[PDB]
Amino acid sequence: NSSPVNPVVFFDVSIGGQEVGRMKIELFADVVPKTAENFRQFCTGEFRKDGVPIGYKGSTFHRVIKDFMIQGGDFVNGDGTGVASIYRGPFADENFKLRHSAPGLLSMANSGPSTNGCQFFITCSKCDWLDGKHVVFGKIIDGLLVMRKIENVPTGPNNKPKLPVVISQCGEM
Repeated sequence: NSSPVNPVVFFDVSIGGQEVGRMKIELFADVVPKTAENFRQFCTGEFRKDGVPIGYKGSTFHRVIKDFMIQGGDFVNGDGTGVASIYRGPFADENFKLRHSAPGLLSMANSGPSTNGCQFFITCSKCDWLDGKHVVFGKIIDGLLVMRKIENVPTGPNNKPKLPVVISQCGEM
């Protein structure tokens, strides 16, 4: 009841060059602080690597699979192969205390144990087969409808949206 509130960040989403609303995301600093902090810093747009700002502003959701998940966060290569973190390079899986038990959760994408970077996915549905494999670190607390809007975008090969689904702007609440 008197516990400090988790940090909250926002994503202003654009689909096909048209703004479609804001998603407010709570980051679980009280469960996975290191993972939450990595994400928070990339939302500010003020975090710098070698003097150059890196973050989610302008990044794409390169893969949208309705009834499953939406992946994005690759501000490095913009195609799902990019890796970066505030710790420089891939970082360890903090813990798997939280499960992919509902739609709207934020979880870290990876390419195996302890390969977390900047990429993440938002669950469109529960997906327990990812439990213990991906670190859950946040969830949409306002504007879940925007996630549903993204979910319905027409996709092409490998479920890449046919229209740009971008993080037009982001930052902290």
